Amino acid sequence: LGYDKFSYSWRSKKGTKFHQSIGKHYSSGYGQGDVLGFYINLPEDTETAKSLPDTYKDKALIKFKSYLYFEEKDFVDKAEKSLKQTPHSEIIFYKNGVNQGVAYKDIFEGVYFPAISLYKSCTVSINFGPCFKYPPKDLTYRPMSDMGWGAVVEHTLADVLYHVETEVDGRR
Amino acid sequence: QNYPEEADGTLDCISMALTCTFNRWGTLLAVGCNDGRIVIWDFLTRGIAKIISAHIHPVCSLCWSRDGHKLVSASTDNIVSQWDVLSGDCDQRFRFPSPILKVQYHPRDQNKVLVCPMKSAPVMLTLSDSKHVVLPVDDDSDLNVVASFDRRGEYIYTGNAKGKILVLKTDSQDLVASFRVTTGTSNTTAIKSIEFARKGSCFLINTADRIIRVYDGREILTCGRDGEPEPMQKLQDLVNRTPWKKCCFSGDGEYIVAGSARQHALYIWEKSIGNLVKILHGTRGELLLDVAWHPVRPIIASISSGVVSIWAQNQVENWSAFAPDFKELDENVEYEERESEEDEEVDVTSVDEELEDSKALLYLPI
Amino acid sequence: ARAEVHLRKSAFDMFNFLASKHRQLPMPMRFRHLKKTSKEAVGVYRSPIHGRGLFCKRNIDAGEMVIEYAGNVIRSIQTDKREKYYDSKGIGCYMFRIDDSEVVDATMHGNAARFINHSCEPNCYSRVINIDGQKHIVIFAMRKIYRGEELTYDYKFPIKLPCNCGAKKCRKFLN
Amino acid sequence: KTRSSRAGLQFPVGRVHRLLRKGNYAERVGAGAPVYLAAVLEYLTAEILELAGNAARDNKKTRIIPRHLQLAVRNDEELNKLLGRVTIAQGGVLPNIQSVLLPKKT
Amino acid sequence: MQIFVKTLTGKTITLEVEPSDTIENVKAKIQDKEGIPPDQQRLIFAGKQLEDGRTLSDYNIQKESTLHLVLRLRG
Amino acid sequence: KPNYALKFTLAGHTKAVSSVKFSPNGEWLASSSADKLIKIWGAYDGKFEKTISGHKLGISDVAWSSDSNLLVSASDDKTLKIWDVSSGKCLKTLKGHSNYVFCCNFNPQSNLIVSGSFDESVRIWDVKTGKCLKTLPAHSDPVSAVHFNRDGSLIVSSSYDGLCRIWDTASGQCLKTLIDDDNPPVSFVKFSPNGKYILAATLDNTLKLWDYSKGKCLKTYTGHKNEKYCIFANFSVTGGKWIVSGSEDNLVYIWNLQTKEIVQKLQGHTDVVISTACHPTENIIASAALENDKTIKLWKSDC
Ligand SMILES: Nc1ncnc2c1ncn2[C@@H]1O[C@H](CSCC[C@H](N)C(=O)O)[C@@H](O)[C@H]1O
Ligand SMILES: [Zn+2]
Repeated sequence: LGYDKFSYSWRSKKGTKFHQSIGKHYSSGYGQGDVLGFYINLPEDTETAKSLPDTYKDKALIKFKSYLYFEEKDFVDKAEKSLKQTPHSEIIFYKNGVNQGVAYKDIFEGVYFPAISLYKSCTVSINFGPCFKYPPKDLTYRPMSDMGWGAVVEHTLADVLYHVETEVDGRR
Repeated sequence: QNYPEEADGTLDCISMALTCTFNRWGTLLAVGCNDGRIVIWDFLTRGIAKIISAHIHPVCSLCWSRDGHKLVSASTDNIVSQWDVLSGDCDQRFRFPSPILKVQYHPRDQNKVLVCPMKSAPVMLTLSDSKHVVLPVDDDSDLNVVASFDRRGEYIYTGNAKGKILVLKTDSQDLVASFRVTTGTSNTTAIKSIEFARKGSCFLINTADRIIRVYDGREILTCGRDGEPEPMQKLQDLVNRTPWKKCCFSGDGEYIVAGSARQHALYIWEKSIGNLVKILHGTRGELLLDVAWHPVRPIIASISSGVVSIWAQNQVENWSAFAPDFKELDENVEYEERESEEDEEVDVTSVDEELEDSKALLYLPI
Repeated sequence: ARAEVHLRKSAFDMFNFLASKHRQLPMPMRFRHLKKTSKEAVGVYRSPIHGRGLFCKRNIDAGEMVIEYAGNVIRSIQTDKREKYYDSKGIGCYMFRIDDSEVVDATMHGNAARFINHSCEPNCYSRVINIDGQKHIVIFAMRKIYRGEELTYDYKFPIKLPCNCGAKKCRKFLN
Repeated sequence: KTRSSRAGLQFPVGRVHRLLRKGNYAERVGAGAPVYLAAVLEYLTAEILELAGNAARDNKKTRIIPRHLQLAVRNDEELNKLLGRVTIAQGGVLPNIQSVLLPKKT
Repeated sequence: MQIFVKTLTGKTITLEVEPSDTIENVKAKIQDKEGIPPDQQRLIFAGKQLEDGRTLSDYNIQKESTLHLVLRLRG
Repeated sequence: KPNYALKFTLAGHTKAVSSVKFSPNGEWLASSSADKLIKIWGAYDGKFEKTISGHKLGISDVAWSSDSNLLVSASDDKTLKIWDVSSGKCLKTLKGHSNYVFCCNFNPQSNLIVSGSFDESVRIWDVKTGKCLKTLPAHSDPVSAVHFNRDGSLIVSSSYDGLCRIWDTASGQCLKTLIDDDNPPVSFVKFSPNGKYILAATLDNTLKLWDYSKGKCLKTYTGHKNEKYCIFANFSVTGGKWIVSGSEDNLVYIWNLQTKEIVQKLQGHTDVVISTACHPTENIIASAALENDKTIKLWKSDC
């Protein structure tokens, strides 16, 4: 985390900020029983660039042995060269409200995924959403594990969701 | 570390080799050849130092001086001579009425050598004025007595040939302590010899009741004139009944080693627990003469029948010692990478325990 | 002669053992032979093909399991930093890729089989088995080993590090 | 008071002495004979059972079937020298095929 | 009171013995102190016999005295 | 200030005086050239003693023992000999090297002898007889300079690679392999009395001092020229705190332990200073140079 501009990190040990294999002694460390707050400060609408693939043959569909798999793959050397900056470009590594300061700035312009980076065997619990502290604001992270007709209709909806493009595409 | 676990070959610079002893930490070997000559071999370096034309009749024992400048030899022809380590000639020459068993130098008094005459009291010969001082003994004066220093040589202990052990001072000769060995169940027992260590003041006693015993050089002056025998462990061999000839103490102060005569059974124990730990596998056919470990490092080296057999710990450093940041090991786990990625004007000038048995000053590179 | 500077200065050598002498049944339970009876049949000596090598003082015929190769098994992300450190310290391409997802690095940890060479006229071929749920690479011979020869296996690289062995069929390259 | 713990062995010593006394092997025996026999039987039993356990964990089965004992005794060479003319009930035989009888083709 | 128990290696240990505490309890305290089993130890006062199933007052040993703890074997 | 003023200019050799060594006893100088001659000269007076000969080709390195009794010379006739200082005869033979002998020194314990040639290895021989003992691979390049430690247990091995190594004498395998990424060719190394530091005269215009305790680069000693030739070095603790080393700008230069200062520049030799020797009990320095100098300058001093 931080090795590339795509990823941003704040080290848990000694609080030494690290990015692109470059380290500066910046803050204090964290760890056991330390809840890391995270509120990416973009309450206002922004603009980013999402998709720009460079390969196509690796994006194919064929039976493996008894089931299909969707080869939806990313690339690297092309994606890194489309790197751009965007609004609210700051991945701040809070400490549950209290913040030591954003370690690194000028984050990559694109869809944001909160990455949790581990280095050895260690467990960690999560709570993400458009809320503040309590997980149950929206539907409490439904797993969609039920036998009723709701599962049937949602599965058929997803089937159609991909069926539209598998019909309008045209298979080689 | 632990007891020696590997085996070494022989060290025969010349065909014959009768006696051997280490100086302080196994520097040079004092071979008394059975031809009237005194040869010095090199230990830990596998060489020779000096050959001395002592006299005609061969010798049977050897020891070196406290300052390392003398080569005392209990001769078989009563030549009590002080051969020089440096030049090889004789410094002091004297004759004793009885031959000598055990020669030693007090690490604090090289003037008074250790002599064990037979059928007569031990005699300290002073090298400063060639004067003989008889050690006062008790009861008989015609017994096979053996005299030996303590760790520091501050008290001298003598063993007789009826069951009596005497304690006196190495220089003042104030015989104020005696001891009577146990009389078995019906019959008494004499003493063959005693042998000391360099730490702990313990000492083994070899007697004629076929059993090796152990005492400490602190319970006789504490008890007074004479008390009741009370050994720690009456060690013995109860499957073959091998007699005992020569046995020394450990190079660490916690082990005990005992030697056979012809059975090639070299036994070892520890002072904490009297349980056998290992036995030596020797090839039958020869008689053991001398045993003495490395006074610091665990190893065994026994001389016998002109040759020497060493059971040792042969060691060569692992290939993974190229550099502290370089290792040659094997693992099946994913690599754990790193997680943390003056001006002064001073010249440079800086360049068991230890006793005083040093300064041999004998080394000839050419 | 202390007054003329001789060439061939840079070496980048690690295993400083180069000398001019070089004086050389079911599956799962065969694990013992790997660790106990596998330390005499092969000696380490100066290879004639290139660099150091594993010469032979014993004989091993066809279809005989010989050595298990072990080293620092890592994922493919560490390959970038590993290659950078190879360029820095002057480290050869020890990227032993058992598969495209796991590679057996041999620059910080490895076994005695780090001493092997490559040639288009080798003596043995590679093989891999699975014991106790773990995939391990063990080599089975096709011919007999003579006294005084070096183990070498074809890398099977489909057709710039040259392969200087001197064999007539030697393609002079890893291909 | 017991007697096996005097040497720390596990095989009984009083039983061995009684059985050797009533076995009329001789008329008078010493004291070290029973302990020595208990010790050597201990060593041999440990030698066999360690390989038995190794073979048990070979096939990942807790119980040791006699096939495991047969394999452990036969594969070793010193045992085969000492257990020369002896068979085992239900023992079976170790796999073996003669070298020259191995067909092959391109 | 207090007495000395001298060992074989040469280390000196000072311990406290009550006037009305039996020797067996002293040995148990020693065993729980440094781990040496009572079967590996016995008391000797200046080359004179001392047993385990007794009490210090039965022997009437003076204070600040040394006892030769001549080493034994397990069992 | 080091006031090393010249007193004697010595020139007896023919080809090139490129090896002069002040032995630890500092009694006589064993001047050598590439003309199979070993001339014994004075130290405080420069008196001519003799010229021991017997070899067939030039010498690459000369050394005397702690007591300056043995004399090792890197004769390129596939053999080496020890020449008696008292008489001047061949004591023992050092046969075994398969090519030109380039490095050879002694042990402060006066019990071991080290030599090296173009067989990617170094060797030792018995002092009493002179037979083959070991063939320890030093590096993959011909070895320029080696020497035992003052405690007689380690050797510092230098070849033209750059990866400086410390080899254990008790086992024959390297202990610390201080690896340089740039891999700068090395010319000479010398043990410190404490046996913790080493001065590897790298051929990159810098005396890269190495500390093999942890594997960290030390300060950068500059102020000279060091690119091609086998530049040696020595200490000087009598008058002050100085470390003398050769330079390829044809001049003799001295620095400090960890200050990186040009404390003294001895001038007068017309060729590249290939060797520097400092007297043990006096502030006397003799520097050997290449073909264009052929002179030995005794820079005597007192403080
Ligand atoms: N003959 C050869 N010439 C050049 N490189 C070789 C080679 N044989 C193997 N290699 C390369 O060297 C790498 C292993 S390191 C070589 C083995 C060891 N260092 C030695 O001294 O022999 C392999 O990745 C292989 O690609
Ligand atoms: Zn080829």
